[PDB]
Amino acid sequence: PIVKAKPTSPGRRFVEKVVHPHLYKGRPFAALLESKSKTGGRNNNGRITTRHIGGGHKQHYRIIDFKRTKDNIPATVERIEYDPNRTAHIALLKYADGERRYIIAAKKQAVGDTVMSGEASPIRPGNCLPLKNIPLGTVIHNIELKIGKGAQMARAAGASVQLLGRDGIYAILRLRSGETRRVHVNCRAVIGEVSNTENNLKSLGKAGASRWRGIRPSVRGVAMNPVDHPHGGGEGRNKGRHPTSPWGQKSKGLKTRHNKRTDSMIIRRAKK
Amino acid sequence: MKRTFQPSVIKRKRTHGFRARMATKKGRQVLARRRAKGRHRLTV
Amino acid sequence: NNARLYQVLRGPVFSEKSQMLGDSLGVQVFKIDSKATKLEVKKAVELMFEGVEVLKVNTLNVKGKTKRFGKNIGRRNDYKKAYVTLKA
RNA sequence: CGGAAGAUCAAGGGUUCCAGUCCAACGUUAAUCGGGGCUGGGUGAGUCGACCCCUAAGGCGAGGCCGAAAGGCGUAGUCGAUGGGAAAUUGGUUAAUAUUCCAAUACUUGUUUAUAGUGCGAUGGAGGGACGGAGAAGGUUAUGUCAGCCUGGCGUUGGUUGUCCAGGUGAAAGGAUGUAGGCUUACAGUUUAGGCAAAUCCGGACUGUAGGCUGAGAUCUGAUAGCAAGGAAGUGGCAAAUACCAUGCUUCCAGGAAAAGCUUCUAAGCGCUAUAAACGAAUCGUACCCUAAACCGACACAGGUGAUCAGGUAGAGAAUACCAAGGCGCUUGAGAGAACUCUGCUGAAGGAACUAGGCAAAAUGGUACCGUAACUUCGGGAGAAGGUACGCUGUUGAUGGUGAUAGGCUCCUUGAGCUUUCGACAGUCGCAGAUACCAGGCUGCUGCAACUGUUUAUUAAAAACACAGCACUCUGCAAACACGAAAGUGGACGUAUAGGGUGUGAUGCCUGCCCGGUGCUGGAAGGUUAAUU
Repeated sequence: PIVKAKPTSPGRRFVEKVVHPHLYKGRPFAALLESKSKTGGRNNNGRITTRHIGGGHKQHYRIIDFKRTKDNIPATVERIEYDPNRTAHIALLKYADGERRYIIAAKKQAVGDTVMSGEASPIRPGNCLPLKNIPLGTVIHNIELKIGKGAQMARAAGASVQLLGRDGIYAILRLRSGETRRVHVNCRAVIGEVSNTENNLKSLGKAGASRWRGIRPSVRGVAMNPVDHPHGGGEGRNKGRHPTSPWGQKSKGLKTRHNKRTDSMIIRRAKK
Repeated sequence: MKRTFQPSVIKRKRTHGFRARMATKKGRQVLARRRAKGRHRLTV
Repeated sequence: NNARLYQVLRGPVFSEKSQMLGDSLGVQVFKIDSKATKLEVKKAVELMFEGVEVLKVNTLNVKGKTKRFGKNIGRRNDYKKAYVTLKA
């Protein structure tokens, strides 16, 4: 849940932290860990290609099983861990043969219960099934897009997908983006929504807390000079022009998708 | 106050040194030019 | 080979440190070839001074000094010297 | 001067180090002196560092991809420390080196030979190595101080053979030991959807059977060391680190290198473990400066320059004052004692009348206790404001620690000596007791920005930028977006509770009307309309 801090400092007055007593207090499983150095948002040219990235805490990469190809071998949930690489919690799975993996933890997934992968699996949270074997109207997460590639959609904390129906070899999914789209029925999904549903209820409180997460400050275009940004310039405060990015692309309403090879997968979008 | 030149031997030999010159085609042109002028110091 | 050991020792060192080292500990100081190892110094001493045994060789490289002569700035050669401890 | 202006380094420099000799130039003066000239000397390592083994960021990169050329990228790899990986300490010695030489006592790791036993072998598997921030209670040592002991002294002026004065005096690593702490069930057997193959090793599932590891310090040993006046002492109390136990323990969230060495397991394939004995451990660095006159600043330049060591008395203290060890008086002096300048000290009466403006100065300043308003987001405001005590002497109450001594690497009781913290009462001196140095001035109204932060290096620190928070909008993943000619990247080994762009800027109360213009989104009936034909 969400815990307010007492206003014992002005940097604490608006801290509302997400607290989970039930997640592991110890260190992650060492064999599923990879080193991961920060990038600063710089590509192989050493250029900033993504702004406001830098600093923050050193973190290891947890290797997540997004594919779930250990079918028909049951696993038990050893522990539910915090992951610094995502907003969702992760579950350490312990298979019958003793192999250990990490998966995205579902909300209704506790330590001790048994998870299954494959086509003859119960419709319980954490089980991975092909979309043709999941009853319509089941709330799912961790959606595969290409067959065998692993989950790409509905992975963030609290993420759920409505499985609306079917047309041929396609499952019709309503995503939390307000988007109805086709996915091949041989692609897999995991039952239930994703854990850490109150991720979006948190309040960082102070600028240093955003710095701890590797985010550098953001400087509005209107505060620049015209040589830096289309919004720069002016005696005093002034906008003057249609809002746009520093590269001159409009930022209020202009659509930017340009992908014809996937355009047939998309039923529709919602209007609000 | 702190001045512009803060010497470091490794940094000098790694940005301006002989092998650094010979690693580039443009550094080899630096060397060819220094040899054509007849400089007694090719590289730092 | 026995022709490389003849070039190892370039000559003795005559100084106050050398003199008192010889008096107190019976240790000989040589200017040695710039490329000689302790094993080579040991073998060369034991071959060119028949009847002596070498306990210890201590080596050191000494950088040559800059001595501006006339209009030019030049420098002396570096050299290597060995402290050789002999059986009493 | 002395948390350096002493000492040890790294970086950088390179002989400046030491001796002799010289004084033209150099040195802001002179110089017999010097970091100056000249001539000689000086740097000693299996253990310190480098090299070496290993990898981080990041490079380079057989093949590979891409690109007019040049080239760009990238796999395997190969490099790359600022990080991981073996090992010694005390004392003496030089004009100048010393964990290097010498003495004593250690430690690490190899090769060869031999004796036995005997399945060995990896770039691969598994363990290990191996790690965050904060906080807290202890236990210690370094070290200090007093005492004891030893050696000297009887004081130019009252006293000073004593409860007097001064100086000296405390051996390490290592080996044993296994303490205060810390962690912790152990062994055997059966088997196997796992560890890319294999595995007796790990993991998993079962069946029986029920103190160990680590660890500062103390103690013993090392230990008949060394050390002064001309051949001495060398052991007790107390205090006490930011060092050590401790890579520990407890908590938190922002979730905390890698790889090798090392221990085991097997694969292809065909040496290893103990006991010693002898022999070895290469190469490079080592002088000297290093809060500086030796580095970076054109200078022997008031600047800058990372780490380490950290004595005494006061003191919370690494502040401050005065001192120790050690090191210096800062390379022009001598007079005079005008104006004026600078930096200070004191100032009658008045007390902001000064001035753009209390600028500058003056003032306040410690601890304990009492007391403290509006307002408030209930945290605060607040050290609000404002008061009172405070030295020394004697007596006296309580109290923490440590433990001699007795009684039953341990326990309990008792408590000598030493030391901690609060008080009370009585006296006493001065103008003054937080006496020096040190060390908040404080209130009322009001604009701005929520706040901590950031910024015009070198005339602007702010009301500017950022900020947590809010909203709009884009983006379904080969995402949007950005770098790039492309390949290849970042976004992200992320996935709409996410990521980008834009505005606004905590919070409270809130956020009206206008879609004509220009954008954006959707629509396509009609008009117009390219190449082409």
